[PDB]
Amino acid sequence: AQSVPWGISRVQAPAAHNRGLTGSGVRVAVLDTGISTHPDLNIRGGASFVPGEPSTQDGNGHGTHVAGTIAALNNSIGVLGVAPSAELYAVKVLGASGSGSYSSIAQGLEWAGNNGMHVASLSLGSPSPSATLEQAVNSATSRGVLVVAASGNSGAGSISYPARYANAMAVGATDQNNNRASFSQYGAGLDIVAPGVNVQSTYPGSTYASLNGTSMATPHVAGAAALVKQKNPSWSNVQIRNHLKNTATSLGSTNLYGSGLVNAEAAAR
Ligand SMILES: [Ca+2]
Ligand SMILES: [Ca+2]
Repeated sequence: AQSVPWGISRVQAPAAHNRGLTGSGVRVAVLDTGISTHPDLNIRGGASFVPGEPSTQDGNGHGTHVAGTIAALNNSIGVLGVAPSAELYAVKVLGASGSGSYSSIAQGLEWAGNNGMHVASLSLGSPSPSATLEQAVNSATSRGVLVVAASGNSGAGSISYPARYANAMAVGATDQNNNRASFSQYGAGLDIVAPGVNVQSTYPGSTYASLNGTSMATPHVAGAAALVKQKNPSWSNVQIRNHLKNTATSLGSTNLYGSGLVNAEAAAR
């Protein structure tokens, strides 16, 4: 039996599924610790930018979990992604420890723009800016990539980098009560929020796990962007971004939630 994690229903993905919008033909790069082979995922390819870890398999668990929120297959097992037919690419920029350099991240962004990705999902935020990171976010954007980045988990009233850059769509996290998760960074530049607490998804070892963080919120938005792209193949990254913000569910404070809660079914109708 397939279960639908609460965040998946919270964003109204199933209603878009019923209308035929599944992410078909949309290319999504997961910039994270890698993605492990799993019965509920279909990995199309990828690259590793982590010295010493040449494989795109996941040695941490984070990248596999993020991937599942985006595109766990719609079938009789496991979970269900926002965009179950999306074309998933594993872009390993974080080593098994869960950390990486500004230069491996930057190389992963360049990779996405150079290989025609439509969406790039970045889970890690840094407290300090990086001219290298900023260049990479701009380059991917000009090559038509929608860069979706986590706001960060410090609980502070300002957002991490690269989420803070103008060309990155910054995503915070809500809890099951639609309130701001305690750790979710907010403030200037926050574009939207999605579920980030108690998120069940795919995990190495052909299993499932629940994790918390802004990196769990991010894939919900990347997945929603893939449904919009499928519905509107001629739209640009900027059109998609603006349409997601415009169809988001207002939660109140723009400081805490930006445009509000992503709504996959309102964005894709
Ligand atoms: Ca499944
Ligand atoms: Ca931003």
